[PDB]
Amino acid sequence: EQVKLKKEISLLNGVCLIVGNMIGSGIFVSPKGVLIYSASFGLSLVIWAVGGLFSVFGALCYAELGTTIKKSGASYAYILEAFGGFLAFIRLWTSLLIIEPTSQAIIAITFANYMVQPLFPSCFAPYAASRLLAAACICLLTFINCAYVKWGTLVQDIFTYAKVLALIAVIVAGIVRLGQGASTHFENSFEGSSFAVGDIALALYSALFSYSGWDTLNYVTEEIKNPERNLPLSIGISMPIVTIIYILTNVAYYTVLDMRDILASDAVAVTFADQIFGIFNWIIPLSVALSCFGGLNASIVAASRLFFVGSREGHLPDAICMIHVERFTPVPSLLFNGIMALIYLCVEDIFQLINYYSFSYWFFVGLSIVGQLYLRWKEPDRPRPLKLSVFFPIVFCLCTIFLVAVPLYSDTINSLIGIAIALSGLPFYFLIIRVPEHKRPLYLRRIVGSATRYLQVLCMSVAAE
Ligand SMILES: CC(C)C[C@H](N)C(=O)O
Ligand code: NA
Repeated sequence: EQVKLKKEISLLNGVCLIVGNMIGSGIFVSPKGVLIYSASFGLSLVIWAVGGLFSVFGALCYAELGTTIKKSGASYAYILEAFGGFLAFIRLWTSLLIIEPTSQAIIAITFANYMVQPLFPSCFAPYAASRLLAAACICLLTFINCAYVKWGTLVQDIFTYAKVLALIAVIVAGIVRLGQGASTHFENSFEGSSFAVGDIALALYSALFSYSGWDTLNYVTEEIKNPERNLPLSIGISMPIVTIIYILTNVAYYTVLDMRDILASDAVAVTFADQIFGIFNWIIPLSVALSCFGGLNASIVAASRLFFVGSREGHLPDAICMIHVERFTPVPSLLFNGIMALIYLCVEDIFQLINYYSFSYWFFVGLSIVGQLYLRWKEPDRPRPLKLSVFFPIVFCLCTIFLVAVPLYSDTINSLIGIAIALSGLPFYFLIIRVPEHKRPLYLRRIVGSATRYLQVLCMSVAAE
């Protein structure tokens, strides 16, 4: 045949990618970010609905963008199309240095924690055991995605089914508790509600942070069986599912747990399970583990394809595209991503890094949408299969301006450190990537070419063609 990443993604695989990467484990463990800043059950539910609506706006923007540009790499390929080079290398680098390795490593550590949780419910799980299970999970998922692409989509589908079945168990338990008559929590809700622009803005911020997995399928979009039809349809099938699941899962939590017994909880779903299931309360930490497995597989697929496209341009070394000659899977990109994710596992406290890259993440999303608006102004008659109204790009541009202005006045020093990360990768751009390949150092090209030729047959990868 021809060495090239085949399509090998259906509509169901796309819905499962988006849903498994958007749900994750922040609805089982910490769904109390909206409830802290909105002191009511009713107001927190309304803010969940409003955040879901604004995330639907952003996801419609990204469906339009993905059918317009049609290149893998969610915001990298959309900053590279409207803007170029600069601001696309920075985002790619940001994702390479901090965003993707931290995200993955944290998902792996959470998987390990909630795998060993049923036998460590009160005490702390060991640090070495958590890190070794996280490393084993990252290695297994990187290998499964290095073997075949259909294996990666299959694992994603299985563990997304597991996610939604656990969340449907939670939702059904909550709705049954409501139906027996013991509501007593929505009896007089909207009572302690805090109505202040600060606390409502922070609740909206937490809600919009909860839905952060709709650009997933925009990373693997050269690998969809019919992108012009399976990107918008997959996104518009996955947004209602995740929104309704979030709202109904919070309804279940609020039905069973009172506020006290829900803000002092280290893992809400777990408490919910301990309080309603009795024994078989271990189903929920196991389900958080399976949820993190699915989310980590989605993260690995997305990051591997982002680095594939990064090196397909002049940004990363052109030994990262390098599709496998007989499996048609990006082996060097997946290996590089897994190595970078296993390096961050050695960091003891790895959530300060979340605090480092929050602002940069939402800045790059907003810059992708601004690039969409620019591509609507410049080059208007460029082929657009989905030409949505200019209302969704504008509304989510404002919403991401808000999501980026919150961390720039709340924790202004961590956002500056994230900016430092990006423009600290910048010195690789003005001396290696900006210079033509023929005048850059002869010996450095020699070394890189030899290393590439020695991880070529090793990865059994001949890149494109
Ligand atoms: C999309 C993910 C990176 C975030 C996800 N909503 C969570 O469970 O925390
Ligand atoms: Na996102």
